[PDB]
Amino acid sequence: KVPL
Amino acid sequence: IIGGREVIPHSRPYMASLQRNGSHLCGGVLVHPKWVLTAAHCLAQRMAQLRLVLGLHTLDSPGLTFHIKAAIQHPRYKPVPALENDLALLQLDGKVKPSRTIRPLALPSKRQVVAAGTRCSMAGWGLTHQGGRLSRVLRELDLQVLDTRMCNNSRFWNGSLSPSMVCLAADSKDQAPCKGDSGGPLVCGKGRVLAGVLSFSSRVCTDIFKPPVATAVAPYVSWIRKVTGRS
Repeated sequence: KVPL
Repeated sequence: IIGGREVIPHSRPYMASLQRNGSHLCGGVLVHPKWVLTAAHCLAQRMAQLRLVLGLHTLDSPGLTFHIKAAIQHPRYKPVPALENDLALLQLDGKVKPSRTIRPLALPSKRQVVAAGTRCSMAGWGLTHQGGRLSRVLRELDLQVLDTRMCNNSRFWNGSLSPSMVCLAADSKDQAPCKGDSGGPLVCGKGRVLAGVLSFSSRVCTDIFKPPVATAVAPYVSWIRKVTGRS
């Protein structure tokens, strides 16, 4: 998960 | 937003831009005259230098600017790898009088369910190309809600999307919210209703095996209420  | 279209100037009066020294970081939605709901992961930051700008279309232009008196993270917020409960409520150091260009988006009922198939949109000033730069202008994208069992498929989110998360798809291979777009409000249905807040993707914005995902508002309406003091 790359948080935006 | 990669592959979106420019909004009609000021057609989405509830948009906030959370910025650090006039540099834009995330969107946010205005859910009350003194509160903007954004994503918690946006706030991993030195608050002194943070500002909320309201009423914007072009990103470098004045707009109404506010200091933040308190940043309240969801109590059960977990950052990456969890990234759970990715909401935070930002308090304005003033109070908004609604106008034509600045106005709050209402909360959904707590019982609201965002069913798969729901037609939604999502505005943001984020990146318009992988590796690229933020948008000069507020843009938007159409998003359909996908089925969670199906986003949890091993090739996609591989099991890790919880009931509170809304999984999303563009019409095309090549359209996706992107760096700078989190905190942006997902609005759904004919009556353009607050439904979610963008949270995360994978590193490549358009990665088809990692659809963008937002946090449903409905299950957190209660807390939003307690925190903002109203009912």
